[PDB]
Amino acid sequence: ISVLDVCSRPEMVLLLNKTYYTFSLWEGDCNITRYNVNETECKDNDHPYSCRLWRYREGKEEVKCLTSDHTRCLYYPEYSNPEALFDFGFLSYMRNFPGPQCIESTSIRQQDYEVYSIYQECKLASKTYGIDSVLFSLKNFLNYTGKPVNEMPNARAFVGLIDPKFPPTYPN
Amino acid sequence: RKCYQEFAHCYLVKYKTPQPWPNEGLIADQCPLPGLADVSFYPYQAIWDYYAKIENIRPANWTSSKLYGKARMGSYYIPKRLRNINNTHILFCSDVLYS
Repeated sequence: ISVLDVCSRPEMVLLLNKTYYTFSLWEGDCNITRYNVNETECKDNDHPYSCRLWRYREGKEEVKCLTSDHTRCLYYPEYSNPEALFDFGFLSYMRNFPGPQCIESTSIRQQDYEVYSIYQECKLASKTYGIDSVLFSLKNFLNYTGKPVNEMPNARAFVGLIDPKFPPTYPN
Repeated sequence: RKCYQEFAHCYLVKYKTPQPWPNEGLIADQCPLPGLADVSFYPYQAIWDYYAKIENIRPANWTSSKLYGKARMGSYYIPKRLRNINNTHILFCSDVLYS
């Protein structure tokens, strides 16, 4: 599993990844501050974002408004955006310009899993039982939560199950 | 033919100890953001369903813990349904993980 997959198929990375390698680029994390970016690790281009940061610290959460109506009120974000752009980290991932970056590790899951293939069970269990019954029961098992897995898109089709029985009993 | 047409890419993975996602707000900016235009230059990403877009109008007594949790503003917020403690098996039918 690559790094980018986390924002192309987020569900599988959330539900299957063992190590959480978060990518920090904002100011403040990983002991990097505006007053020591140069002296901490690019030493010294042709790009405004070279050795530059993305999200800045302007203050804290404050709300100020004295307008006639109390509903529509101005808001101050706590982590301000000095540019309000959207293509900073993505370009930084391609190693085209230098700049701060910090990868953090956090373990969640261990104890290597076990994988079962439904197709192999369909093939093997069909040599002794009526294949129509096996297909119907396996389709019912796939619809345990009331939503068919095949219906949901290919890119994001992942469900969590609370102790399902495998394989289910088939009618006589 | 029948088994392949039905459940070709279906698999089920099983843990040893049930362990859900510990964190509440995901911090990851490896791919771009919509900005403000309806039709962004980049294709519609799958992480934008969790985006914490910057809001302009909010009451004075508004707080960041009502719906965005501990996540920093502008990051991605995930719901509790993806980190149930009792989730023990995972089922998936897709081919985006082959060699």
